[PDB]
Amino acid sequence: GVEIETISPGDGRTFPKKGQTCVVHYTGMLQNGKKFDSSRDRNKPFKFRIGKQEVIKGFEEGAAQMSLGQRAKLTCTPDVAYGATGHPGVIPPNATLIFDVELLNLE
Amino acid sequence: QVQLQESGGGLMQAGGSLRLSCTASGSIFSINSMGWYRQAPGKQRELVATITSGNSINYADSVKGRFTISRDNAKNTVYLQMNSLKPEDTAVYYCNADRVPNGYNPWGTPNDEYDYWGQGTQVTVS
Amino acid sequence: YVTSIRPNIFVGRAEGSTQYGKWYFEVMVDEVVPFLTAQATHLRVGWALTEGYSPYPGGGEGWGGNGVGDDLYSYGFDGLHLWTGHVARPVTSPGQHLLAPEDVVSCCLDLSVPSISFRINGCPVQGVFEAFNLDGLFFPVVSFSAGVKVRFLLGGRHGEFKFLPPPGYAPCHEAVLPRERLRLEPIKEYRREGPRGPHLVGPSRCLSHTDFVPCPVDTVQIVLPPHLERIREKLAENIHELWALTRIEQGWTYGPVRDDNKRLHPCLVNFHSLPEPERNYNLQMSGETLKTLLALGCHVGMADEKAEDNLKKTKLPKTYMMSNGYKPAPLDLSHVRLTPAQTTLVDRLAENGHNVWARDRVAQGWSYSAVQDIPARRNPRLVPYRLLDEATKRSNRDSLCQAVRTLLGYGYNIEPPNQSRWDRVRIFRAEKSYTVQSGRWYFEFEAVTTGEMRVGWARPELRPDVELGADELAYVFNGHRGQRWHLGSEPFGRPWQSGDVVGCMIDLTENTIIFTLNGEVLMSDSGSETAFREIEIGDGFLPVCSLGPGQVGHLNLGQDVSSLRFFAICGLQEGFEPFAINMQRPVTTWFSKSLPQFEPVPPEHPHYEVARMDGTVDTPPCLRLAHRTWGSQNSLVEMLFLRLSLPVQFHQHFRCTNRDDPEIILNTTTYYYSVRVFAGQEPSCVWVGWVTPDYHQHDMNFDLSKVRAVTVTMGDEQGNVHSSLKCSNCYMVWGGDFVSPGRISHTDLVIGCLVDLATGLMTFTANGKESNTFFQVEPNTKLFPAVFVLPTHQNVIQFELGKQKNIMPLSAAMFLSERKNPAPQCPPRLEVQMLMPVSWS
Repeated sequence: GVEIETISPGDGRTFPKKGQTCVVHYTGMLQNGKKFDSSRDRNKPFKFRIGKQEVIKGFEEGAAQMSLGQRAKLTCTPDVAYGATGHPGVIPPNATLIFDVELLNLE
Repeated sequence: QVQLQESGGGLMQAGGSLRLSCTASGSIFSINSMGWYRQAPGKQRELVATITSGNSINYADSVKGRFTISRDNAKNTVYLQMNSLKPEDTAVYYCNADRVPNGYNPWGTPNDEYDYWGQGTQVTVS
Repeated sequence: YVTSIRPNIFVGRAEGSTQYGKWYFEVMVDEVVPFLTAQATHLRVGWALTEGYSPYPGGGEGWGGNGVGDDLYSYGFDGLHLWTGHVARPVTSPGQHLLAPEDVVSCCLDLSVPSISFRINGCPVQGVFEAFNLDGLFFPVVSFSAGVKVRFLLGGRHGEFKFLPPPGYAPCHEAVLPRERLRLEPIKEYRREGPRGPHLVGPSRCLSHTDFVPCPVDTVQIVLPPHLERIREKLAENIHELWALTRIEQGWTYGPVRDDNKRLHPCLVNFHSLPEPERNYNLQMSGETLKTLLALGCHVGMADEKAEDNLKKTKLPKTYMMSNGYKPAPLDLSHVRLTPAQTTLVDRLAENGHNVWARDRVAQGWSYSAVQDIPARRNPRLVPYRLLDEATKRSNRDSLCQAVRTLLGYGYNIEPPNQSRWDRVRIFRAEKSYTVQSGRWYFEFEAVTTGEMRVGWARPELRPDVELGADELAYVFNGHRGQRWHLGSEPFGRPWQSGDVVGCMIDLTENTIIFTLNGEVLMSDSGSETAFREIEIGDGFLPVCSLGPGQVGHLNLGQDVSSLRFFAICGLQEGFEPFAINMQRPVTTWFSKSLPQFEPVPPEHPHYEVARMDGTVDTPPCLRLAHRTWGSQNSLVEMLFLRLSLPVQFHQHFRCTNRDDPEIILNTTTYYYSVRVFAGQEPSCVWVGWVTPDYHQHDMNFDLSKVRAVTVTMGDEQGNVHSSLKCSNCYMVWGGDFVSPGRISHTDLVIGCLVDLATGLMTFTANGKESNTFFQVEPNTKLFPAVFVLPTHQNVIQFELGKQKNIMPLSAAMFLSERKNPAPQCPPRLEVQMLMPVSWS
């Protein structure tokens, strides 16, 4: 599954349930400290919703369990990650994914 | 390096004799001066009567009462006896040995810094 | 970016050191931007070491500038993690958050024990650093990004702690030096800005832990000639006369009974008549003075042609009006004047006396403090004489001056008797692209500080290790001594003063170089004007400069002639154009960076030859190393730090894991490699093992006990530490142990190293004998096979890369695609590198 680690105490409220939209500024990483993703570079929060499984299950569970104003660290096993059929050109077919997420502007 | 083990001055009432035997174990060199200082709890530390080499005695304001110091540099043994007592005498006495000659140092602060402190002894008066 | 600021408070302990151990300071964060440029603003707080902590803006170790806690010399905390060795390790605290505005951090370092503690917003940091190197001095340091505001709370005068210091911990503000004032300064720097412009600066200077110790010469056992009664008595009497004169000039008097408040001299007699103790003291003082004179190269002489008579002893002004007085003076100063040799002898004798006094102090138990704390045995003056301020120096000199005057009057014919090398030289040159090969050009350099400055022209190829003027690649001029340097030194002109500008005029067209000072041409012995001439142009030359330690100077290439000084004085009418006149942007230069890094062995190395033979009989592919000039003229010996160009990487998870057995061959995860040490090479100077990527030790006195080590000990709320992670940067065993385990033996020394990438242990064997030395590492770590050796024979070592029974060769660990190949095969990329001290930046 996904394991969370708090960085800063957030609002501790407005939990993301199903049917709501969340914008986030994260910074993706590999297990060996090799960066592959960062929304801070594009300077545009990624916007997604819960219930249409557009995002991976570990990311969606972590987003639904963490709150806004908070910065968390999400470690996802390959079973909730892309797995053996990983991401061509980016992700090796066996890796654990570390994300530095931050929730804000939940609608 | 001189270790001045001082023992004496057990609790007693006014008019009770209190003896204080101090031993300045160390090198027998530079044994010419011997001073005494009482740090009253949370109060100024006043100089008790000091005796320099040659049976020479120097007194101060804190010698009031019956101070009979019998210290000798021969064996580095202090024998401060205090028959009388006053309620203001409750102080941590101290046994400082130094190389200063006759209470005067023509050389200056170097030799002056040459002091060897001692544990001392709480003297309490009821 | 990251900026590190220190609180200019350096505390370190040593054997006999005078500095107290426990120290506690505070820091309060007032304002911070949450996400600088959308990225969480960096801000770390911690301690750093003097030697080994040199952060640089851009292009640091790892992925970015090291700052605080990215090396084995600095230790930091960022509110959630402890930073050390470029490794962040999360630590638990009652308050787990990044440092926000209005947040108070407590930091305490006890020098006595290798422990560092932190406490965020009153919530103590459960984890602590332990068993680190306490050598050198430690100082508080805070690193940060743009958009922050923090304030120090060193305590006392500077800042105030928001929480009581832990028991025994003194405020950090008490360690401020008396000669300097407290300030905020960078750690190390190579440049500076000023009114004239960019002033290059050399390496900063610091003290050492062994500098503060007193090391005097004992003179009590010295025997003296029969002067003790003959003339030492005279010396004593004259000293008594001067002392009595000073006390009469002061308020001291001579009463029959000794009293300190009444200012009464105990003797109260014109003649001292002092009893045995006093007399012996005042005699033995001059006796020890004569003992020091005879212990040095000075020889006393009592013959003075009956000068005691000629000495006017009628120097009495009647001012004395007590029992003790009539202290005459001999007019000794007038009779004989102190020579400079005598004055330096006075200085040396005062230094020796204060040195013995300081040693006695520290032996008794005294420890230096900003102020004098008699009960706590602390004295600002207990430092060595050389380390004293001028006030105590002048206080402890007058009496010895008077004594030496007496000596002159009495006619005693006494007569008085590597790693830092590049860390004390900073070189700056222009970029090779700017090299020109035609036309007369000009530049200027202002010597803000006179000394250790060499300015001139150098070809684009500049060896960063060699100084300027040693190799023929530079017509530099060391004006500090007034000598031009091309292959050696050659006197030319005069030295400059402070604030003097040197104009360097190159003549590519005329192949000549002119060095001028403040617009005035420098002249030769024969009268040759140009400093240099008949210069083959070749690749060209550049405005090169070399500054010593901390030396400051302004290099003006001449982008603007209005700011260019003395160009109209010299160069304008001589047909010289300023360097880089038409360029819109400033010229980019290259300085000498002093970061040690491993570089491949040059095939033309003067003393180290590297062979490589593979597929040999009963021996796997091996690379050999042998000295070249051994047993011959022009031979030298020096420490050699070697490494391999490719590492072996451990797995991500440590989940355990004759004719060779196939299933163990296919299921093993351990690898082997051997070192053959040749006969004639002393085994006590060889080392075999591994080094981590972050290894920057170029110690010419390398020892196995000189290795870095630090333990990360993470605890719980109650203080029951649950972690003991030991971190180091080298894992090489010493050969002396194996040679003691067992003259020159014809059998070579075979040391086989075994490494388990899945369990995480590294083991050593030698000559078939197991080695009690073992190591345990962390996952996702890469280790380079390294060897440390002092060459002492023509052929030193041979690095074989093979396999054993049921053990694969290192090539399967080396290559992902060749993980299942049991045949040993040294990779073509693989090569042996040796450590170099200086690079270009």
